[PDB]
Amino acid sequence: TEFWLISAPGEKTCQQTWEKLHAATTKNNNLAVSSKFNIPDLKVGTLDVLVGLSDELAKLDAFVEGVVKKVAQYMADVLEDSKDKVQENLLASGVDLVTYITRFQWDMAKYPIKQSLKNISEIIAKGVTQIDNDLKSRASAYNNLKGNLQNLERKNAGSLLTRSLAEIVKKDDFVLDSEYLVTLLVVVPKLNHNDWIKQYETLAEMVVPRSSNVLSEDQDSYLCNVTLFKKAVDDFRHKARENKFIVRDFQYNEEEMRADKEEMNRLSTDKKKQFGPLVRWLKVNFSEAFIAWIHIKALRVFVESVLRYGLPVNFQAMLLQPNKKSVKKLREVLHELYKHLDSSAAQQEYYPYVYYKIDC
Amino acid sequence: SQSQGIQQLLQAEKRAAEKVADARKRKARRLKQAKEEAQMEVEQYRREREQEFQSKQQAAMGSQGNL
Amino acid sequence: SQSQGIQQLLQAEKRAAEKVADARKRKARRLKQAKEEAQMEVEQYRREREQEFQSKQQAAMGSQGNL
Amino acid sequence: SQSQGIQQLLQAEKRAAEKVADARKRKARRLKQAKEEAQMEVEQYRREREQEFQSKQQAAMGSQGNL
Amino acid sequence: ALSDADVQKQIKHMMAFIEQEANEKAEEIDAKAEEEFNIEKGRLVQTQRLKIMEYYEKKEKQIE
Amino acid sequence: ALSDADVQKQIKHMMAFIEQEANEKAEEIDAKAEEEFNIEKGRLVQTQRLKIMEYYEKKEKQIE
Amino acid sequence: ALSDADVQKQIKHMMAFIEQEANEKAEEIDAKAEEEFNIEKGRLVQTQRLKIMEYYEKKEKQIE
Amino acid sequence: LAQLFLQSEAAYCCVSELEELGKVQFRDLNPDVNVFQRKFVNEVRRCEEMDRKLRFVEKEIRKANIPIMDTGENPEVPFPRDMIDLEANFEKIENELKEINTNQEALKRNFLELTELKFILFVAGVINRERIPTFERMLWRVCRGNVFLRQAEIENPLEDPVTGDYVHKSVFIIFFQGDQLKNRVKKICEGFRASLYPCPETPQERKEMASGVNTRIDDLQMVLNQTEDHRQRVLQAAAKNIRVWFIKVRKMKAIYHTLNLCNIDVTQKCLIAEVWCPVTDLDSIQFALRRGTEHSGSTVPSILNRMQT
Repeated sequence: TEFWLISAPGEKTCQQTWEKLHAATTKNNNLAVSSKFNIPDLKVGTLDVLVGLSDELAKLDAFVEGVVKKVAQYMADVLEDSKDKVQENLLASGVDLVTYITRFQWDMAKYPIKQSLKNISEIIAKGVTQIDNDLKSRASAYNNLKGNLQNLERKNAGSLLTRSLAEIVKKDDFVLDSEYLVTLLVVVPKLNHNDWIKQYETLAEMVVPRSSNVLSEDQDSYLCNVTLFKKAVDDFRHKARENKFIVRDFQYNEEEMRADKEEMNRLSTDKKKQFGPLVRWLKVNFSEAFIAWIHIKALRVFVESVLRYGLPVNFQAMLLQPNKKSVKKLREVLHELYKHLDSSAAQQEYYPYVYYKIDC
Repeated sequence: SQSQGIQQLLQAEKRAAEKVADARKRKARRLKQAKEEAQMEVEQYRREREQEFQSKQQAAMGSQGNL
Repeated sequence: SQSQGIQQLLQAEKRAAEKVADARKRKARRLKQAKEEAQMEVEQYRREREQEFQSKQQAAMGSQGNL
Repeated sequence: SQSQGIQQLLQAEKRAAEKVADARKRKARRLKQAKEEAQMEVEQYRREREQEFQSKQQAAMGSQGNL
Repeated sequence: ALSDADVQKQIKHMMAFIEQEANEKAEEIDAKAEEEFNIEKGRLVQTQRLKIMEYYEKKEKQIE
Repeated sequence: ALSDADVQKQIKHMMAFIEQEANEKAEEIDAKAEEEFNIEKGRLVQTQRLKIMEYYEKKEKQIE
Repeated sequence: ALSDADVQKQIKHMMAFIEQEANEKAEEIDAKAEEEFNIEKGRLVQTQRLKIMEYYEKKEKQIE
Repeated sequence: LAQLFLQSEAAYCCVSELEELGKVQFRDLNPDVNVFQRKFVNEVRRCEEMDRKLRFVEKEIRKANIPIMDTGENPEVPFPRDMIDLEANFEKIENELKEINTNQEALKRNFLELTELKFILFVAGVINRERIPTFERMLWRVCRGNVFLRQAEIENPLEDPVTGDYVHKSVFIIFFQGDQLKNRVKKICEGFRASLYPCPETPQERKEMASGVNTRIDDLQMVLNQTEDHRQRVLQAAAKNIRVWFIKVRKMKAIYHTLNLCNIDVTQKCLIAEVWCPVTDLDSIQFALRRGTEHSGSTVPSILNRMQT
């Protein structure tokens, strides 16, 4: 979604229509969509200040463009009102970007027209700077939450060989409050499930026969609990390993499992609670970033137009919505229409008129 | 039969607990008796020394008397 | 026609100098006016306080005899 | 004949070295003699000046006598 | 890159910038002059009014 | 691989272990009780015998 | 260009050169020995002669 | 093979005479001894330094097309010890020459630098109009030609100092009143092939300064011309002495190197060496030795006696 922003010297009033309405001469013979660009009438002093401003604005432009695209990607990562294949951008001014740009207005609320450009630029720069820091910090904190939540999901992921037992083991799975006995959980591949049941009773001296049962099963193995004499556990786990059974390092612990369950429940709720305010925060920041973005471009237009054509500052600036495969024709038309003013001052960027691209 | 196994083992644990608690109770009682007997011997010693003192005290007073 | 443009630049510099020098003249004049008016006010303040002083001094003479 | 020339030059060099080292030995000996003789001459000077002192003292004694 | 007409155009443009700069500078000069007017007037008049008041107080002390 | 008779044998074996430890513990505790009986008796009886002898000696000073 | 008689003659002349150098060098060494002799002798003589003169003078002054 | 013994003072002279005769070949009596051990190293080192320095100056002489005929004096190859000071004198002359040329080049730069200013009186500088067609456009690129440029063309342009040769010079330079843009132009002028460092004034005083510049230029050129004239006179005069010197130095070096290829006795200042020589020419050798040692003040017999071999 690319739009072209241009400005003509405006010597004659026909320029208002030549850039829009003159089907005989206008864009793709009046096939490209164009609209009026609303610009404030601001004060200029000497040409060197304008030169400074041009440099400053080019830098501010690049900065904000980066910031607004970054935050757009942040929301893409959030997956709310903007995706990479659909919903390519967010609303600006409460309208879609296509609508915003097409009916783009100067935000005099933020940039009073009675101020000098230096101050206007400084004000915008400060706004977008604050927005950048606010959302960078917020996004980082959110990403850290997402990180920890995924970390817990992974911790509670996997098969019985590695999966956390918080959701598997019950108090009724362990032999508790025994003086001599401990209950161990061992994973026996399902192919050898009966062998475990047959073999566990004879793996070590002084084990409790017929005590073996199954706590859980998965596609590869069964997790079984066995109660045994504490001192035989070394022989039990040793010989179990010899018969290719894997014992888990687990003992019943109500507090750790409860803590894990609530921590996951809390982090998921926290994710939802931040999401709520996340999308409102980021969408507002986007809106403002996009508004400022175009404001910056408008100022770049003002500065270049005045710098090249002099004052009074009456120029005919217009927006185009290029049509597919007509870029060449539009450039040829614009060149023939305006080449006589510069002949050589303005490939990669230099045209005989004020020209910027909008990358959407 | 997992519950019968543990039933037997916990009953054995119960018996062990009773056995050691009773042994500790015996210890406590024996130690009290030990203190009582020690104190009895202390009193026997006290009586013996008190008797020698009083015997000597009366002899000493009579000796002091004649001088 | 280069000399005509250069002369025009020199004329612009001349006009700029006129604009600024006259602004400096106006600044100086307004500041002088400010000082003249301030001094006038100062004189009025002096006159009035002096009158108040003399009045009080005269009243004080009346008090002294009365006392 | 060069091997004989060599032998002759080596003999001459041997003698030269001996003659110079001997001169250095003599120098050391003469230096010691110089110190011994100097001290003897110093004593001679001491004797003579002591005799002059005695002469002055006798003249002084006669002069004091006359005063 | 310029014809005589365009050289003249470029010069006219420079002259325009010269005029705009001078106009702005003069406006700035007059505005600051007015601020300084009020500031200095205050400094002076307050300073001497103070001196007067102090002397006045001295006359009251003499009357005491 | 073990029959009801064998699982019962294993249960009896574990109980036999528990009983053996219970008996060894109770015997060891009773033996220690006997040792502490004699130890405390000695400590107490000597402590107070000493005190008695000291008061006796004080009686000699009183006789003086 | 020289016969054995002439070669031997030149060898004799070269030996005469060596003997001459031996003599000259020794004479130089003995001369320096005599210079050092007289220099050190003077140093010593004046040093102690002055010390004797000083003792003589001190005694004479003491008499007056 | 025959062996010769003679005094070292006589040996220097004798070797020199035999080298001039050229009929005798000396053998090295100390094959296991390096040049530092031979103790001719100081003499050889000095010869080597003299040689290189002479060759250095020779290069300048040759560039100057000095005849250096080398037709006399040199054949006599005298080898007194005072030649070492003469060697030093050579070093002084060439060193003076080195300083003069260095001074001249600096003077040349100043000449050209002042000449450029002379021509100028932004600025009407010295440019080959290599990038001016693009200089102007670069200016239009920075700002829309806010100020006119000054144009000039130099007839029979001066030799550009960086170029080292004379190229037509044409100047088109813009002046700006804005500081941001003036700084921008400065950067462009620095990047582009243009001459920019003029210190302009519009006052009569600057025209008077330009006259002072012309005066200074004339004085610089006068001094330059005198420096070059002296240089050339000195170079040719030296070329005469240098043809003689070259061979003199080479001979001395050869002599000392030959004496290194010998065995120096330890106990006496006399040198023994074995030499090969023609039998029939032995008398000629002895007569040469007689003349050599006669020149030496010690007149050592210097007898060369045949050995069996």
